Amino acid sequence: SEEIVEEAETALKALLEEAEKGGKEDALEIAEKLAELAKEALEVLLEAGASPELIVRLAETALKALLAIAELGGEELALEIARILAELAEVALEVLLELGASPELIVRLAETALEALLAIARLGGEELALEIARILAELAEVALEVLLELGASPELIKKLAETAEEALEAIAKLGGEELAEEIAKILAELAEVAKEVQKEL
Repeated sequence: SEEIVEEAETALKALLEEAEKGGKEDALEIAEKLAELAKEALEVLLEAGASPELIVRLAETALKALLAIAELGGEELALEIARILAELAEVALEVLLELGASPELIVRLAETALEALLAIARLGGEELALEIARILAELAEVALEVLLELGASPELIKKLAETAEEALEAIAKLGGEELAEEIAKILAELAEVAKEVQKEL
């Protein structure tokens, strides 16, 4: 279990190095290969009954590596890895659900993935930040549903929902009018999901 994390983390760092050495042309193939390796390692830890902290460490290790590639990479590469980063985080949140992880580890992993998306949008242009906001919103709604299936706590749902609230608000200050208008719709959909999760608890 813990040896699976150590070998997986070695590969994630090994791929990250070859992403930095190579140009941005190969950085996307390495980013996709880094997430597929991390996702496959999460399933091995899933069927092995690993502690949820190992799942979070492995997930965050791959989330940081993906973020590092997006930061080094251009504007087009930023949005691509963001999709990869959220897809990998949604897989990880569902493994933590299957294991019945503590709700605090769910928020921890979700905050980590949401902060990385916020960093990618900040480094990106205006049309960049709109798609990140949709990605960020859909990830936060997934994490709210995971907390709903785990009992959670009214303060944890409020904490995660407001973390996504402040993240989306920071994107509104990032771009012009058409972005600030779409953030309001995005904020409404998010607040609607947190409305139902707080209702059923």
